[PDB]
Amino acid sequence: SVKEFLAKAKEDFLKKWENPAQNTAHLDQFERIKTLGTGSFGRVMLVKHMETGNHYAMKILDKQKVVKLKQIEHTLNEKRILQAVNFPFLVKLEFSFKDNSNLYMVMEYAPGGEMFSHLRRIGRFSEPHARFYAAQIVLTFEYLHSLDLIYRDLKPENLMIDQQGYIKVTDFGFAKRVKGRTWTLCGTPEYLAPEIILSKGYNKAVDWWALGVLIYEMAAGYPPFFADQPIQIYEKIVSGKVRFPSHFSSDLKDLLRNLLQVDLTKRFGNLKNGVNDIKNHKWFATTDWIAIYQRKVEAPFIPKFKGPGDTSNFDDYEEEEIRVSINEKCGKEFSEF
Amino acid sequence: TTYADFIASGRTGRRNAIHD
Ligand SMILES: O=C(c1ccc(Br)s1)[C@H]1CNC[C@@H]1c1ccc2c(=O)[nH]cnc2c1
Repeated sequence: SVKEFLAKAKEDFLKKWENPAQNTAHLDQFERIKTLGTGSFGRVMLVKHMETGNHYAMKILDKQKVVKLKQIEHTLNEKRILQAVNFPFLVKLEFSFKDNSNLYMVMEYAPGGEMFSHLRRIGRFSEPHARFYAAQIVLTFEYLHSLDLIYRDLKPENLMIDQQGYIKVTDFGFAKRVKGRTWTLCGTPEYLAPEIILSKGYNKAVDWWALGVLIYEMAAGYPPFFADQPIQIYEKIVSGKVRFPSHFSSDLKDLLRNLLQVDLTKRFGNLKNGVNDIKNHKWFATTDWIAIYQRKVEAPFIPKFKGPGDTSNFDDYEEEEIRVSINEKCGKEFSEF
Repeated sequence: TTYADFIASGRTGRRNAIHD
C-alpha cells in the first residue's frame, strides 16, 4: 500500500539522515572531462570513474566562496539530504568528499541535459508533454514532503532529462528539512510564492505554487510572471492576477488557478485532501500515476545518446583548472560534510 | 504578443537563484 511504501521510505531516509555517509571517494579516482553547468560558488563537471569507467556529474564547490556567500548551512543541508533520499525522479548522490579547497558531490549523470535547454529551443511543450513531466514532479514532491523536506528551487534549469526521457530532479542547494515554518528568502524570482516575498514565514506549500509556475512555463513557453527586474516580477506575483495564453485548455487554466493561489487555505496541495486534489484534477484525468512511477509510459521524447560520455545536450562553458590549496580552508565550517 | 515581450526581455537565459 501507499502508506506502507512511504513509511518504509521514511525509515530508510531517517537512518541515513541521522548517520550520513561521508568521505566515500577521492578526487584522484576521477578524470574530469567537461563542465556541464556553473554557479556562483562552483560548477558541475562530467567525470569518469577510472576504475569502473562509469560516468558521473561531479559538483565542485569552492569552500571559500560558499562562506563568502553565506551558504554554509544550505550546502550542509544539500549534501545531508541528498545522500539520504531515494526516489526514481531524484538524481542519485553516488559519492561525496572534500579536500583543502573544495567540496565534492558526485552525482548520477543525466545525458539528456536540462529541461530548460529543450523548452527554450522548441518554444513550448504540448499539454500532454507538460503533463508527463508535471506528474513526475507531483510524485517527487509527495515523496519529499512526506520526509518533511521542502525543495524550494523548482525550475526547468534544475530538471534533468535521463536516457529514457524521464526527469531527474537535481540542485538540492536550498532543500531543507523543516516540520514547522521557515523564513529564508531564497529561490528564483519567477518561481517565488507570494508568502516568501511578503516575508511572513512559509511551508511546503511554496513547492506547489512553484509547480504551478513550472506547468505554466512548460505549456506557454514563458513564465506567468516576468519582467526585466525582479522587483517588477514580485509585484505581479502578489497581485493575485494571472493571464493565460488563448491556447491553454479550460482544465489547465482551472488547475493553474488553484496552484497559483495566493491564499494558503485555498491552494491545491495544501488542503485537507493534500496532493490528491492535484492528482484527481481533470487536467490529470488521463494520467496513470502508477505507470508514471514505474516508468512504463513512453516519454514525449528520448535524447539520442551516441556514447556514455556524449554531452551534445549541454551548452559549452568556460573551463577552469581545479585548484587545490596546500592549506586546508574553512575546516570547522564544513566538518560534517 | 506576450511571447514577443518575453523573448525581447533579459530573462530568457538561465536564471540565477537569490538567497540574500
Ligand atoms: O551545474 C549545475 C550547478 C549547480 C550548482 C552549482 Br553554485 S553548478 C546544475 C544547475 N542546474 C543543473 C546543473 C547540472 C548539470 C548536470 C547534472 C547532471 O548530469 N547530474 C546531476 N546534476 C546536474 C546538475
